[PDB]
Amino acid sequence: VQLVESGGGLVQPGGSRKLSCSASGFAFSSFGMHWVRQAPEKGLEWVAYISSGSGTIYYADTVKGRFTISRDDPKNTLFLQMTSLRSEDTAMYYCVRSIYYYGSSPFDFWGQGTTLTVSSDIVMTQATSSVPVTPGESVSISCRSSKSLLHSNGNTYLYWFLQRPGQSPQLLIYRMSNLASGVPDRFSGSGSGTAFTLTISRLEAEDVGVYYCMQHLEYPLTFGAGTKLEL
Amino acid sequence: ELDQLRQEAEQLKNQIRDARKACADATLSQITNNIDPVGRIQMRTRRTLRGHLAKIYAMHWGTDSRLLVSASQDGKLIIWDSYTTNKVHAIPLRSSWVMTCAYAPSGNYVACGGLDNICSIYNLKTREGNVRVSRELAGHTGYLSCCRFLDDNQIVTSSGDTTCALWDIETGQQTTTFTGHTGDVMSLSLAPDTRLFVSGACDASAKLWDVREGMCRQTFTGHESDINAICFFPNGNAFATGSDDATCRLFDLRADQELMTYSHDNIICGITSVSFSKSGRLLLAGYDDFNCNVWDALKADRAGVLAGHDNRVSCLGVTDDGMAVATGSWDSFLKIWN
Amino acid sequence: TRVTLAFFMSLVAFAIMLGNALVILAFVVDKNLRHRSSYFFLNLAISDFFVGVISIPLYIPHTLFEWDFGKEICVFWLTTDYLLCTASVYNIVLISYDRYLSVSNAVSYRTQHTGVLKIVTLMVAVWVLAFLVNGPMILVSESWKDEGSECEPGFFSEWYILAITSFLEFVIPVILVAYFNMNIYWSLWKRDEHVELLRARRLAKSLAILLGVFAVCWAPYSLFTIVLSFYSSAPKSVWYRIAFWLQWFNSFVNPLLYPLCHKRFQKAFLKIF
Amino acid sequence: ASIAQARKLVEQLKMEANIDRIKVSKAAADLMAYCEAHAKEDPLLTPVPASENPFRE
Amino acid sequence: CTLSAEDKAAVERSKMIDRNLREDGEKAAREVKLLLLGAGESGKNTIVKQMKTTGIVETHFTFKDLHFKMFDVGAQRSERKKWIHCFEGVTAIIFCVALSDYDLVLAEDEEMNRMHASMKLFDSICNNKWFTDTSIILFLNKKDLFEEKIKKSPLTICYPEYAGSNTYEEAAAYIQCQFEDLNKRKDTKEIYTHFTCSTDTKNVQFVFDAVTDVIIKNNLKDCGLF
Ligand SMILES: CC(C)CCC[C@@H](C)[C@H]1CC[C@H]2[C@@H]3CC=C4C[C@@H](O)CC[C@]4(C)[C@H]3CC[C@]12C
Ligand SMILES: NCCc1c[nH]cn1
Repeated sequence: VQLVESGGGLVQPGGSRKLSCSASGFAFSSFGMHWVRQAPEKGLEWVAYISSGSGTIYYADTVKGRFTISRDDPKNTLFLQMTSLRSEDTAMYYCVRSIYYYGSSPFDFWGQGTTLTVSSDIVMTQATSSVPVTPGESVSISCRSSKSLLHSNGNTYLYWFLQRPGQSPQLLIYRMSNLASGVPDRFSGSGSGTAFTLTISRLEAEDVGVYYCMQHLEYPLTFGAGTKLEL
Repeated sequence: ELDQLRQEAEQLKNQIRDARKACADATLSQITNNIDPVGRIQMRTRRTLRGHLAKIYAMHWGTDSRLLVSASQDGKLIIWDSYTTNKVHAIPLRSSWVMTCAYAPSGNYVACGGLDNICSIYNLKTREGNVRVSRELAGHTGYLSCCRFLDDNQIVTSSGDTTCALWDIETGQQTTTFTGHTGDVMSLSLAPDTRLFVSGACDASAKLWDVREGMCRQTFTGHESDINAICFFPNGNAFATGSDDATCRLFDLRADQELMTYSHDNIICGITSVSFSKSGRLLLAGYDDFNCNVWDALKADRAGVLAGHDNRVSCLGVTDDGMAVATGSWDSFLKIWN
Repeated sequence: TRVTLAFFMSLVAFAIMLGNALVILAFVVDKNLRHRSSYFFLNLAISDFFVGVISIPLYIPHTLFEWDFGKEICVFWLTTDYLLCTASVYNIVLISYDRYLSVSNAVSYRTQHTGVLKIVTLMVAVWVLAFLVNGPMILVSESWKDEGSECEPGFFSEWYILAITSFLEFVIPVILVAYFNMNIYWSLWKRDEHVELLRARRLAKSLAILLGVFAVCWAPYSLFTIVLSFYSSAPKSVWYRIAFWLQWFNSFVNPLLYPLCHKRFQKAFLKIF
Repeated sequence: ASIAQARKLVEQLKMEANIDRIKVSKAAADLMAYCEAHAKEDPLLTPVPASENPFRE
Repeated sequence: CTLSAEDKAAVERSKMIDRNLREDGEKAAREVKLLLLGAGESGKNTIVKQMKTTGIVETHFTFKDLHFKMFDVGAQRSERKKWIHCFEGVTAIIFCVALSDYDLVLAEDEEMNRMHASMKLFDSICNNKWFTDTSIILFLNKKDLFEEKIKKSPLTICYPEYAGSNTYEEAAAYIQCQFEDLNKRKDTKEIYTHFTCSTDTKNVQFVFDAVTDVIIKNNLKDCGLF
């Protein structure tokens, strides 16, 4: 599977730009699609979401009314039209796919992302940052939620993502404890319902990066400030 | 010659019969004549699943006892979330004529077989996000009447070829073939230890098979007509058969003899499907008179009835944790009782 | 006091209500009942239902229990009755056009895809046209009626206008229901023998009842009015009032004839019961 | 000719003759003991409270 | 509602699944399903040829904007009682009978006659408890062979008490009547008999006409008219 973004670049403030996300290798029609932006040297920020069949569309309050998300299923493409580009819209945009049914793993594959530079709610907190732990020693990254993510049905909608340097984020843990497919068993997740821990059994050269905690209890989806790991 | 072998077979059958008669010192009824009867089982339709647009021929619960798979001859294999009645998946079958379906204990795969003589294994968990046909096991010369997963790689199918087969899904070849039956094998039931399985056929005979060896160990001939359904007792040392004889029968492997006959004068229709509760105290048999009947297993009396369906109850399945019953029928609705 | 009449009239109103409500119910409950015909059966029931719920009961007092006359209610009742009734008829003509097409072009009828909107379009067009036939003229001529008058449409004075309305609400429909029903018979018989001719008898008997009940119910009144208006210019006899009630008995028997006899509705009813 | 196949049937019966059979009383006792031991585990046997019923409504 | 974001998205996915199921079902109800039956060869395969290893063979063909799915179940040398109820809702049953089999004897059983076999199969299938309403389209194949062979061998060898002249027309009509009289339900169903013309394409046309009359009568029965 792959999602390739295009359409970014240098834009004057107040201008309009269209971002395209070409999807291949998977049934694009069955996947809800998110646009998630990351500011330069900052954490991830959720931008927009359009469901399968365009039944439901949600926008971040920051960009609501200025951004329009759409999907061309016959062409297997995702579009984000941006009308009033402020100075806070400079960012790398990632096209994420998420399919929602019982036992699915949303936010599984994140596109490469495209850079867009302009000319010049539940809050997740990750207090710990720049952990200097060395490989071979277990490290636990802690995240905290203002509102209890435990739901009546029993699912705790807390997602752990890992972004290696110079690479798109990848899903590590879905719904608190569930381990994403294709992810080494070294990662484990736990949580009481408001404070969650991601424990790494062993550390390798590919485990270094920035770890983010997202909540999917309600929109807008909120990413905690990234927790950086260094050797 | 032929006559000598025929007489030898007849005398062997008589020997087995008299051995069974000698071992039948007591009946199950007189053993359980003093046990307290199960109270009137009042089960209500907790859920109703209405996606199918044709007759439902088989359903199977997932091992988590929440996901369900049901096959209908509209050409659809639907995976439901039984708690929320949501349709997790809808798989368009290559052949609309399917009379069995299975859910893998792992949950990654489902199986579907029918009049096309092919068992299609569908891979539910794919990176492409859609269910695709992982394999198409072919080689049976008759319809597939039942299929069951031993594990993610081994499957057991029963056909109208008067034979059962154990397939290695990865290679797509029949690892073993069981050829003891003389009639269309209409049902299948893997033992809880997954080392034995009982197959009932249209010759009114149910045979116990060892998957590892490939040889029949015991045969049971207590019925009068086709054995449409079969199910193992939870402990694995007994099983129950439903037949067009309008009776259910409980056969014990160790005793190699039937223990109880669940039959009523007011009942004259066949049994499409049978199942046991988790404790094994209740035998739930889906009859053709549109009503599923819940029998006490230890005592022949009928505990209750499930009268939700307006057509023949084709499939019946109890959750692994025993929380619910799922009855499918030819009226295109599956109904989750509790 | 003859309040026994009120018992009867309320009872028949109830019958219209229950009968048609059951047809409305089965439609909602069963999702099998979503054929082009089934939507049309709903429309028939909706129109008729309100004869029992809106029209008939308001009439009870005016006719029997003194009066409850309102310069507004009078118009409302008049416009509603002459809409619900003319819509019931138009639905019969629609059900019959559906059946004509079933038999006449059975390939196309089967293979055609009819979006709920196309069906809802036609269902609504029945109501629109129904209103147009009598409603504008009831509203417009509400004034001509002046005072010291029974609650009758104002255009009753002009036989010619009355005739136009009955042409569009009885003559045109009865010609068409009969054409359609006839082609339904002609077809079977001409496939275009004891058992064949026996079955053809049953088709024609049943198609005849359907045309018969339409006319034997609806006509007495449509004819009574024109003749009285043209000749006598009137004040209502026992008969006129029997003919008034005949045209409502058509709304009671409609659910019995059209939807109840449909096999698919019968299946649905049996489940509910 | 085909009688050899029928001869194989005979051999199968021989195997079923070698199966050791316990008394039916013991089998019935074991079935009853299993059914009594897991009586509390079965939710269908005894209707569980609606609080812990997954299909509450 | 109390549903979380993922639960609401799952419910939306289930609604989309239901819409797809409804569309596929309404598309499938617009196709004519014909159950194809015959005894041995019986020209059945040829009938499949006219209109275009194990298990059911499904032939999908369109004609005059009507889609036919014909299910040849000949290969299922299994117990028919255990799977014949799967076709309870077929529009019609195309039953092929070889006329030339009147004198031929069954290869499987020398005593048994092929024609009387098809007669037994027809009696079992027209009076079946599942096919009370479905109409049977009888296809009497190989009329040329039968016409050439009736001169050499009289029909009386197969049918006792046949007082015909052994001409093609009289013998063919007698065989058609003998097959059509096995129908013990002459009111609920009808039997449309046709002598297969191998040369012309009239076979699919006859199937189309019979199916249109079945559809018309089904509509009239559902409406309750007759
Ligand atoms: C009084 C007239 C002028 C206007 C009102 C017409 C009303 C009573 C009729 C006309 C069209 C009808 C609707 C046509 C289509 C549908 C969609 C169906 O899924 C439910 C019934 C429903 C909603 C019908 C309800 C009754 C209806 C709304
Ligand atoms: N169809 C006109 C309204 C009416 C007449 N009689 C009873 N109701």
